[PDB]
Amino acid sequence: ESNFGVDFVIHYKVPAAERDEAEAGFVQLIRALTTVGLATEVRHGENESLLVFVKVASPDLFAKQVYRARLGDWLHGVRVSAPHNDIAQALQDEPVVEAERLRLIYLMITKPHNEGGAGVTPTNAKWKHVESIFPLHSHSFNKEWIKKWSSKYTLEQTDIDNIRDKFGESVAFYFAFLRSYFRFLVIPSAFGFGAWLLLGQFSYLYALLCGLWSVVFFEYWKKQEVDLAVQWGVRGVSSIQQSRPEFEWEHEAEDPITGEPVKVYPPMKRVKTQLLQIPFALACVVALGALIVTCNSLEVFINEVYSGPGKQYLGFLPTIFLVIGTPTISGVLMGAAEKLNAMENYATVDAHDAALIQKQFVLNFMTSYMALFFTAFVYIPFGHILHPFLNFWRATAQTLTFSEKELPTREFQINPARISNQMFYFTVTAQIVNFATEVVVPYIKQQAFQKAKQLKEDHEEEAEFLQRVREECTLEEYDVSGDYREMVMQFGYVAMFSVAWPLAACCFLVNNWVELRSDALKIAISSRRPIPWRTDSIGPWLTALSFLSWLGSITSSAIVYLCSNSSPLKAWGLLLSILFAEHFYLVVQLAVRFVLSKLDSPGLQKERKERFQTKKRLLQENSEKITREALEEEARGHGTPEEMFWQRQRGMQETIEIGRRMIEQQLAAG
Amino acid sequence: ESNFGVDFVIHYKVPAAERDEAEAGFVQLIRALTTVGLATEVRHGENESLLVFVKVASPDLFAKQVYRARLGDWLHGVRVSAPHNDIAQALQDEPVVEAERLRLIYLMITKPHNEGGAGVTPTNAKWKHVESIFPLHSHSFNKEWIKKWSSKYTLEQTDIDNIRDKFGESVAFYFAFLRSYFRFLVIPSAFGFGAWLLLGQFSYLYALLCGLWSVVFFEYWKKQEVDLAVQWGVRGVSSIQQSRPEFEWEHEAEDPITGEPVKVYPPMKRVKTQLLQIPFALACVVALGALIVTCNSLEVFINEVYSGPGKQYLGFLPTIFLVIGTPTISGVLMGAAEKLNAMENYATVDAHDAALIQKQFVLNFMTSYMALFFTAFVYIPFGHILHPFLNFWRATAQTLTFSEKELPTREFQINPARISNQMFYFTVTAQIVNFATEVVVPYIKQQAFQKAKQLKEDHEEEAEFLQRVREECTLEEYDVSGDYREMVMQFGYVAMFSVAWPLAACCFLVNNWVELRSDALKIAISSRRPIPWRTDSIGPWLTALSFLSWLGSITSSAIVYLCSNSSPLKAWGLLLSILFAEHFYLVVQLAVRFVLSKLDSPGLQKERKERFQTKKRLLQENSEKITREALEEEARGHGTPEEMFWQRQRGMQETIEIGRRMIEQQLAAG
Ligand SMILES: [Ca+2]
Ligand SMILES: [Ca+2]
Ligand SMILES: [Ca+2]
Ligand SMILES: [Ca+2]
Repeated sequence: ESNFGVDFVIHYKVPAAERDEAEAGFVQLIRALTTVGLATEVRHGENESLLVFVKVASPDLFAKQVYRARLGDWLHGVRVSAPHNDIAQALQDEPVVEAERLRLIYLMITKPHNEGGAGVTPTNAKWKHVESIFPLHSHSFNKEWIKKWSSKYTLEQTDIDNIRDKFGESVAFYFAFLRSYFRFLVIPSAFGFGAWLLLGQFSYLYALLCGLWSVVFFEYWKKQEVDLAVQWGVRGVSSIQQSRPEFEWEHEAEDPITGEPVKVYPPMKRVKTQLLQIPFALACVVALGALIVTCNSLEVFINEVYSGPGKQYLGFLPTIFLVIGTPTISGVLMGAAEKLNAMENYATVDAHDAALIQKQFVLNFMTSYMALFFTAFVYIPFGHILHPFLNFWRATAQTLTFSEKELPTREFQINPARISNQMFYFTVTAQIVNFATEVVVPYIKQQAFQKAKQLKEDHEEEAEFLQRVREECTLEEYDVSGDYREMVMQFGYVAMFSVAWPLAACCFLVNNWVELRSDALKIAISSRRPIPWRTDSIGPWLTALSFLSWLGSITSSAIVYLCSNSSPLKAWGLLLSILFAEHFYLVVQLAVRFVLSKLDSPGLQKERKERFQTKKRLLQENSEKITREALEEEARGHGTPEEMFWQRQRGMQETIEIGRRMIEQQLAAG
Repeated sequence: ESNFGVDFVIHYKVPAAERDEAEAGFVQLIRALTTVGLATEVRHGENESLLVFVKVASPDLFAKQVYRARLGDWLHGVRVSAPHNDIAQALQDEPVVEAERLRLIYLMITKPHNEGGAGVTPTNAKWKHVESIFPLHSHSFNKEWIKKWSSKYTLEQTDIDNIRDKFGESVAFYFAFLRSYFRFLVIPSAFGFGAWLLLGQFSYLYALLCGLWSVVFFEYWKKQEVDLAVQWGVRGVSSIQQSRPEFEWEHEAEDPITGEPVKVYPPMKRVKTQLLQIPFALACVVALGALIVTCNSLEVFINEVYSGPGKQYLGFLPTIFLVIGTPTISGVLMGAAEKLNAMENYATVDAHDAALIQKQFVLNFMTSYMALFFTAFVYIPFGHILHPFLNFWRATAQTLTFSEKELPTREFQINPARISNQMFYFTVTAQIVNFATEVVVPYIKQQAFQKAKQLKEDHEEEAEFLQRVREECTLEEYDVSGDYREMVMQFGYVAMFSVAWPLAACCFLVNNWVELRSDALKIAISSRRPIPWRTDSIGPWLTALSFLSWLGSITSSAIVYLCSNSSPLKAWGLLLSILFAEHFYLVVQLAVRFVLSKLDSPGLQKERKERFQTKKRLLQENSEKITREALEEEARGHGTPEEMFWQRQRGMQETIEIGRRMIEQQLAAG
């Protein structure tokens, strides 16, 4: 029915080898967990594991620790609400949410002994056979959440607040970003339908409107991000995040802010190492292009110019070439990226994750957009550049057949509907396939897996709970990065290639509405609950969105100019179109930034009001008079030209009288 | 020898008309000044004026007011150093500088009676005949300052700190900006000399280097500005500045930050009104262009194509056409700008001044660069476009002569050295003329004026002081906006048109070194001391510099492409050059911003440390245990599947024993 008060579960597999090592690790883990102050219970594994459950034993000590963590947060400025002086109302005015309690328990479980409770991190090399420490899903909450979200047309801020309260700030931030993106997608959908109905394809007006929308949405989301950062009390959380276990520091100096001994790595060395990203980026771009362009040319040769038998069966060759070439190449480049950022010496784990995501973004962009770039810039405008490649493929096919009769071909004429077909696939077919892969096939494979396990001693009143815990353990930990990446790639599609298919935005909106519940279902029943982390922003995805919008401002105009014919594509015209579109994008960006700066942001205003209140709180915690001072000057020659100058009229009445006499003397001449 | 303790002087002319009104105003002014608590003395005027001198009577009350002002500043966050609780060490650890004392006395003299001392502002319509309230210059300080600055090759931060301490934060900020600009000008001078010596004219490499330097200097100056804002304790001073006397507010609401009743104007209305600036900008651009282009075409007709007698005498016609056409047009457009920003409803006086400066910047840019733009983009690349204008001028000259014989002309050939001559003038001749106009002719005219006055009853020991005060009163108040504008125009010259004359940067550096003392001399002996104001930045000049650098990134490349011939200037080549230069500028801007973000800023770090200290100060002002909590659960069926689950092993020893038995049971099968 519900979790038996269990907060965290540790898998702790026990292999047949190193039994003594496993036993020593187990007893050390139990000792550490007892020292921190968490009650421990041990139960069945699957067949080699030893699942243990932890929970807070003394509620008062945990409440004190929660108050201490809140005080530390308010001291570092990540929250602007000052907690109560005594722990009697602060925990009651704002209750300890599930996410905060789980995060604090996780920090207690995994943190170095010098300042934490127990260093039970799985990547320390003294705690091996410990795959993960994960919390337990709430089945009733998941069911009610799914039902409520699927029975509502739109979600208010209360649902996102509930997501923040339960699953942490990172998942809540992703869902808020998805909701804002879906709501903002109704404008590009609306005027894309308008352009499709009224105008034709490759409309400059639609390109300008899409460029306007892509920057308006980005700036509005940045403002909403700033607002939500203080609404949930997470501001600059990266500053308070502790350093990674793997970190290379030459010396430890004094913190200029907190006045504490911290390990410092010179930023210039990190910048010098990061300068090597550009060769890596060029390498992955070239590697992915040399494969995608080759596959696309093979596909063009197979479909456009060919007359041999079995064209339909043979047409799958470049389709399957990609599904076996791009995985290996992407994996090799990912290994190179992990080698590169490992020596980049990132202190916080969040910075390391952001750098890894930024490195992966190049491959994601390459795989998601190289085919469209090739179609829009190398195929449609110039059908003659591909002639050497087509001749090479013809020669390869002829020498592969090793037969006579000079197999026939056809004249090569470009297909104006190729970009429409590609956009339609990426907008509808790829989306349906992705939805199936995201939702139905993982659940089906999990059902099959467990079924087989069951087809190939516990205690009463807990057998069902233990078995559901065992099934939950096998599920992979939910990664919010993948959903962010999918949404960012979709936004890139909108910003860059939607001018060739204005209907794409409507199907993007439909898919976003479906995904707002599909990702919820995936988190609920297809993945174990992630450890609740706190982030003040979506991270490097902001820069990804900015780059995608800027690139779309150019790509849309380039497509419009280069594909309107579907006179002979003068280069100055294309350059002028690109320049005008880019300048319009920059001017619109400046105007939107200025307008949003003029608009008040309640988050910053509330933070400033809290600062004002905490500054002002310390204040409560801490003619008859001029002559008196004038007379003391004389009592101090006696300064003939200094003291005597100001004592000539040491009174109001004498000053007034001398001024009157002065005025009449001055104007008694003329 | 020195001022007789006088802090501020009020002119208070007394005209022959409205003698009763003048007397009533004088007595009311004396009453108000007494109520605030300032001793007053009255002396000679010039012939119709009544000079009065004010000073603080009771030092203790003024010290208390200084402490209160410091507390208010620290409460609003413009300063991050918390003053001492008692006024005994705070005024001694940091002494009351002259600028701060003068500013506080001025605020006491001119401020509404509801919260201030006396509303003696000269623009209230009840205080007329009051031209200005000004402090007195220190002759010894001025002499020592001029000597020290002219006897040093470079100025350290101590000199700028002294300028801040005496003349206020605005003058100090201008001098710091000038010093930083002069120091940074040694790089463009160096590689401009390199390009001139090694390369030729119109070098793309020099254009790229200038684009790099213009953004590097801008970002470094922004960082230095942020540092100096907290070094002098002036951060967000615009937020604490009181509203202008002329302000239109529909309603008064509650301040979301300070919780005080304030007059609020909706920002959307101000944005809508500001949207009318673009028509104004286009209007002034067209008005100035239609005159400068006409004058330049007339000059070209006179010098290039002409053979009549008296060419040298007649060549001054377009030179004097500008000195009588651009003043009137600029004055009309300035009147239009003042009409526009008056209804823009700016609350703070600093915002109103910034808007006025931004409006004037369009005219300044037009006048300073239209001739160069015409020469570089309409004359050198295309000598055939000007043929209709030249024919029109020929017809005008022919019909003006009204004579026969068909006055002779010559074939029109463009002069490649025209841009070199124009740049040489703007870099050397215009600079020497500007230096003369700034320095020598105002002093000469002042000497003549006073001499004539003397050639066309006072008391002993003060006659010299009174006469020097009278001479100081006649001098115009120093305006720091003009020097800022001159420096910004010079930077625009460097960023935009220095690729046509790489030697311009060296003479710019020489002029900057000279100006660093020329402006000091102008402030010392050619202008009365301005009221010390506080600003956290140079203001709209930051946006002016950013726009000038961005425009130069394009203009330099356009000049390089369009003037290298001095094949037939293909448009795609020019567009490609502009696009590459702009993209290089944007990429370099991003890289410099990232690098400077990585670099630590001591000002922000110190502000954050102060915030940390003031947050932490409130902290000091405000196995045997797990079993005890576990046993209380039983004392609370009795929860068969919840309470009994965690009580199975309520101890370390039993947990260890059951875990051992569990491991052996699990691995006793295989
Ligand atoms: Ca999906
Ligand atoms: Ca998803
Ligand atoms: Ca000068
Ligand atoms: Ca000057």
